Amino acid sequence: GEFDIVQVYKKFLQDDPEITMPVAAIEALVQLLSRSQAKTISEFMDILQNGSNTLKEGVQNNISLSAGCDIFQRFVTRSLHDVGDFEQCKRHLVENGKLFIQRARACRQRIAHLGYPLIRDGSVILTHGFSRGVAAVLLAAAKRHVRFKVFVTESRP
Amino acid sequence: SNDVPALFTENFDYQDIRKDFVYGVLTSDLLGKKIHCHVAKENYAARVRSLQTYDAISKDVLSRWVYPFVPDSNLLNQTFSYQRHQIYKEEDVVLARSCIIKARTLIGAYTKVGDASVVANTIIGRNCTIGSNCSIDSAFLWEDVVIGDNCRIGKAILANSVKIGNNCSIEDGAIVAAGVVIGDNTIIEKNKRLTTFESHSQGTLNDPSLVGIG
Repeated sequence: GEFDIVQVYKKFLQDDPEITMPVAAIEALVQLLSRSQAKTISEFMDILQNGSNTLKEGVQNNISLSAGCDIFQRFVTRSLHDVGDFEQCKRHLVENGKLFIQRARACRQRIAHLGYPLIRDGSVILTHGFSRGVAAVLLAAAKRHVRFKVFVTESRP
Repeated sequence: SNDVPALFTENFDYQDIRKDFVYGVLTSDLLGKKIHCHVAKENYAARVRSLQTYDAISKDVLSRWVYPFVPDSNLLNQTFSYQRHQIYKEEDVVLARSCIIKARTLIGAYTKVGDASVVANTIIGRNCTIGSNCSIDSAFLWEDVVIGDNCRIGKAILANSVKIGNNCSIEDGAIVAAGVVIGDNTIIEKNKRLTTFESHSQGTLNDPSLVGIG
């Protein structure tokens, strides 16, 4: 069944490289939760725990990864309740789980709408190596036609 | 005071307020009447009567002297904004990178500006457009004016909706009227006022001077 979910995570990189890593894991977890024929609450959380750690241990124990995954759980279990229809659980999970990733990947845009006015006409910016968010804000600024020019740290190693 | 209008029907000879009237009072021609002055010692006050005033006043307005009455106050819902060295831009106005703006300048909205061109000490209307690699200094431009590529302007008045071709030139003290156009590769000497009708001045519509006369 649902196995080597890293490839789902991984195929996302080929399905889309312009999205970062943690969003892919989330996109995989909901996919995991989607095809999870579960019967108890404990089963769900036991899965994603023994799921995310396998996802966690697979990638350098990266922070941004380990950030989202641990945050993802402690989000979903927040406003969690069981009443009559057990299907409500899987319903409330994925429905709210979808809402998270929806709000998630849209964050990198919301930032640009806030950072672009921070660049003034003829300003001079400095950035340490590549940085996803830094790119979009500058681009979304340059789109709005503003004169400036930046240095770039080569960022060893 | 309310006596004045009636006091002007009487003594009908008075026609200028300073020349005829004041002198009449002080010479006791008009009798037993007094006047006064309120010598202001702060804020700003002047009127617009002469070319040597308009250019002067404008350079005082941009110099903040009549605050709050300033462009960056936008009393008529304009979109102006102050920038250092007394340069005043509106919104939705495009400027090339190679185009640079020096001090004491003002740009109306919806006005384009070509490349490598230099503007300074100049006032520009809205919805204009400037050619490439041009030079403008201490001029005055109003609404819907265009400018051709590589042109020299300076210390002259360009009326509204005036078209100027490329490669043209124009020196100080010049005046044009609305609708006047000048063909490319041209020049206009000093102090030569134009018009769109031979009421009394010179010039016509399309091609340069020495052309289209009458």
